[PDB]
Amino acid sequence: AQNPNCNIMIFHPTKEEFNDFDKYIAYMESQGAHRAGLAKIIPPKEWKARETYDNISEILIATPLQQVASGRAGVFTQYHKKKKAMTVGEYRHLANSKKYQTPPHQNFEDLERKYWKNRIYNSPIYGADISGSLFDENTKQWNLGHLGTIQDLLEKECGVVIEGVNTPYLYFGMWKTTFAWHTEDMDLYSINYLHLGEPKTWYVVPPEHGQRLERLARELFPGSSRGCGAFLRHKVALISPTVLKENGIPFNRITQEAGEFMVTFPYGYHAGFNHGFNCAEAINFATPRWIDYGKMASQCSCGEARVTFSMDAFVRILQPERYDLWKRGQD
Ligand SMILES: O=C(O)CNC(=O)C(=O)O
Ligand SMILES: [Mg+2]
Ligand code: NI
Ligand SMILES: [Zn+2]
Repeated sequence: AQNPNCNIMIFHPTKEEFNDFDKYIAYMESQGAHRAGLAKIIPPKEWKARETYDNISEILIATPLQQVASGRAGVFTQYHKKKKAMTVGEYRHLANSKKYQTPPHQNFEDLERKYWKNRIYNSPIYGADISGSLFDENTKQWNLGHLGTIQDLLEKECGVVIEGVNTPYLYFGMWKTTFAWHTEDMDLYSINYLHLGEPKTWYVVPPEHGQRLERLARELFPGSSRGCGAFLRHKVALISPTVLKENGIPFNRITQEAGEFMVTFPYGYHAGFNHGFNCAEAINFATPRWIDYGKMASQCSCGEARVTFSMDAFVRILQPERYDLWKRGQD
């Protein structure tokens, strides 16, 4: 069995290997990359996502989210308070302000210590989940707006044509902006490209151990667990690496820098934080190996998780027993 300790693997494809996205995902899996839940892909030196980032300041962040925490430093939830719209240029200036800027630090490890010590005492503002793309249309390799669609994958594997579309999302971050512990909708893959700016630190639980994280989460968030049998679908709970180590939960960590891709694999729980002003792009995708994970994915039916139009068909076709109850949650 390849990668039996479930370590995060880093890949350096050549330009020729960067042509065929599906084939390279399958290659990475042949080497055991999925066992970690997360892999890093460093593009060939010949490649670029676009020519420059000099002209992005007029993108609008219609609903910036202030991430307010509650709890203790290592075990907290966050809620998203909606703020007034601002441009990417306005948001960058805000991120760099004395109130929000990254503190002085020695190295990524020192910053990570500072994050876990101090996150809860601040409320950073995240421009998340903005439909759009920063890939140039002429970038033909690993262009996250030109991937094969999940609807087309389901149709190719299972024969059923379904409605829905699959487009990317932009994320504008600042120091302390946080992504809570989650798997993807329908336990899909994700791919995330860090276009610019400061790094993003990730934490990940191997898919084979995901239920260990869920059981800890039910213990640590006992009201939320009574409310919803899949409350990590709400994407609000944080658990620090120190707490995970104290409870014996297997995980790994890695820092993504600008110009690098990360892939999350089906049922790989992940969480993390931004080091400073940055912009990432991400999208879900599927492969043939995903189908079995999609059929087994948990679902939130309490009403909180409320998701995209395109998840309807995935539930309806892969999880017909759950469909009725899930859809009651969405209406
Ligand atoms: O970058 C972020 O805030 C969160 N991204 C992801 O969870 C992802 O790419 O799957
Ligand atoms: Mg612009
Ligand atoms: Ni994710
Ligand atoms: Zn729920």
